[PDB]
Amino acid sequence: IKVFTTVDNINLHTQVVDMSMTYGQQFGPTYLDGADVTKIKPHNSHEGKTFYVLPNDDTLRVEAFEYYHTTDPSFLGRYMSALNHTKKWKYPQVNGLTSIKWADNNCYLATALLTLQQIELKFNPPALQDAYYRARAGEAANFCALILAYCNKTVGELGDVRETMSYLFQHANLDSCKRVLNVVCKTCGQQQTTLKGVEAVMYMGTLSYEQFKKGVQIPCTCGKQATKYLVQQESPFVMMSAPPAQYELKHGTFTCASEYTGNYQCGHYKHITSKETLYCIDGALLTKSSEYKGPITDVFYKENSYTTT
Amino acid sequence: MQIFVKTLTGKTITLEVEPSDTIENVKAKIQDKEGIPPDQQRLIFAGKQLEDGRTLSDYNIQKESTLHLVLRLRG
Ligand SMILES: [Zn+2]
Repeated sequence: IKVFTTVDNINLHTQVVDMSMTYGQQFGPTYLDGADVTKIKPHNSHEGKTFYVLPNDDTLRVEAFEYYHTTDPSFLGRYMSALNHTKKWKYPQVNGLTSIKWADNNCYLATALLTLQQIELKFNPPALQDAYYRARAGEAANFCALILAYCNKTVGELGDVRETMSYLFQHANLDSCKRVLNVVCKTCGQQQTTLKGVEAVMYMGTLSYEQFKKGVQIPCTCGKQATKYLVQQESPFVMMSAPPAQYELKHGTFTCASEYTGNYQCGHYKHITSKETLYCIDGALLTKSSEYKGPITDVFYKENSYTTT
Repeated sequence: MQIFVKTLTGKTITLEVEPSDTIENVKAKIQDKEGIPPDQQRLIFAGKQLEDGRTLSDYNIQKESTLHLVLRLRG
């Protein structure tokens, strides 16, 4: 029979497979839209379908690198294994954003996706561009499976939003992003630091962007207490993170935020978005309020250019 | 050289390190002194996350510097 093999679902390679032998005997590990077909023999119904295989020659290796920007040998098996589950999730539109109904501990992925849909970000790998476009259109199975694969997280595993965003930012073009900080010690003087890319958009220790602009107290190695403050920011967003703590979200002062209810061992994420009012998205669920107080872990802010006075 | 690590509970730990030590070895020493597994540890310096492959010298960590130890979330 005639079948097609692929690594990118764009460039197809015609193969003739013997229906008396398994796919595994002919191609190595083989997937049909996420389903493991290694141990299955070709069915009549398979004729003309596209199958994913592993990158087992130089041509496929090049195609895979150009599409995914990874050479992890296990990346495609992990992607397919994720997709086999994520294709069965539901992706309702909630307040105009693609969310994910609860399944398989996917609250962190739902929050990540909701956040991504509210900040200006361009992916570098074609795979992420394409899947994100479809996910925004409401078909997010491929996007979520790619997120899982890139982050080396299996379906069902407890996830952290901050870590996931860090990983995703690694695969985004944020190089132009720049952050200049100053640390002032009354004994030692002033020290500027410049950060580029991911380190320019992420901070762990306070949720408040305003406080970071005004100054946070940190130890100096001389033993005094120095003040660290933000001198300059060039980025389309910033992410301020801290261990989950009760925090009031005020309409109009932030883009979106993550809420974590639970503990270090066990917990749940919700998403808060600042629109005409504050909306709390919990998978398929949506509520609204004029104010917000809860255990916030991550806050996202709009940015373009900031220079300290 | 010595460094300090401030925990979520506010406890300050003292570690004997070298600038050539990787972050993985720092997490190993933290596990030796506290039991917190290296998989759960996330080390922060002046608000930036430190990655396991790089060394203390790569992040410009001098003597008596203070890191913060936070934990990964399980959402
Ligand atoms: Zn000083």
